[PDB]
Amino acid sequence: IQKTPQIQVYSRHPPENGKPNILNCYVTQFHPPHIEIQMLKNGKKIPKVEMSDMSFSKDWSFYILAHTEFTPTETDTYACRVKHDSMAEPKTVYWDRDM
Amino acid sequence: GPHSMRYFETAVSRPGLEEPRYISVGYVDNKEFVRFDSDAENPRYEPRAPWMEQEGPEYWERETQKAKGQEQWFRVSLRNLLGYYNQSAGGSHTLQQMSGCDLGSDWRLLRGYLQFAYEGRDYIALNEDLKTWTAADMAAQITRRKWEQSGAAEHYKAYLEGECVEWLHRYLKNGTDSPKAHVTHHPRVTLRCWALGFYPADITLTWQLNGEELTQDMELVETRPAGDGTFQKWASVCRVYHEGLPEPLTLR
Amino acid sequence: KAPYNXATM
Repeated sequence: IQKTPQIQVYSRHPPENGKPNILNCYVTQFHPPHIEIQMLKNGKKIPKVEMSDMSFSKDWSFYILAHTEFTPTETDTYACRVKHDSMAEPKTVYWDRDM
Repeated sequence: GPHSMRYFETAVSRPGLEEPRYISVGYVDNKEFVRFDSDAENPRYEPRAPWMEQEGPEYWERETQKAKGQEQWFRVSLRNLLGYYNQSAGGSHTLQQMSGCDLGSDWRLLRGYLQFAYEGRDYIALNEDLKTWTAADMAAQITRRKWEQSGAAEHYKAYLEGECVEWLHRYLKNGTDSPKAHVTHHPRVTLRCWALGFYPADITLTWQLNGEELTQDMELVETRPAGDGTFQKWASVCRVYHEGLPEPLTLR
Repeated sequence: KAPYNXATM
């Protein structure tokens, strides 16, 4: 059976403008493992995105962690775009400094 | 305290290539410390940990030779399983294996694990006794009859009770952050309790202003990694319980 | 140390 990914984007620290940080894109609960992940910065993809090795959870579904260091600014938006078989088109999730 | 070791092996056949891709990842105390990937420069077992780099050259040669063995083992079974389920060419399939030892404070084994899964679903598993097998599909009956007639359990039991618990001890003799919490006040009002920068992922949040725990609504997210060896978690609707905490936190 | 399976499936 195939499982659509669960994507969630979040910061390491609570974002304050002027401070380094890590932007995270956590993709979980998917199957089969073949998946494409890209992090966006105002629609432009972020190069040099260190991404976790892939392991799988106790329910056998796969998860993978996408993260990059960054310094957030209050006008710019960051997003994560994910490509999987179980989805028609790629799904994009925007980071919000809220919750 | 309590410790553990695990090996998550994965093999995926894809329509388009002849040999399936095989990955093996090792974990000491739920932290990755070594990996193998048949898609690499030329595949081998590389360290993924700071404290693992001091292993002898003979160590990586035996481990890489074993991974070549598992690779083939996964290539044959993957072909065997197409027949057990009357599948034909054209699809993608996954065989997964999870093995490891949980040992306790006395440094003796508590429970070993040996479990397989096909197409993400359970296939066959060594029980807690290490002697019998649990199989759910009728296709896995052929396998259980084969393995229990060829003494597989006793071999796996020898690894779990022997090599596993011995080497995990040697790994640990070569090498605990508590969470800082905040609460988000934003009215829509819903309250959110954040727990950040803790290790290990053992965390537990709760909402009781009236002294009673809450599960009506009370939206939670499961612990997720930060970009470094820590983890975070928040809860919606605040005592925070952690193994590093001498007393659970209180914030409102 | 990684395991090492005996009989195939």
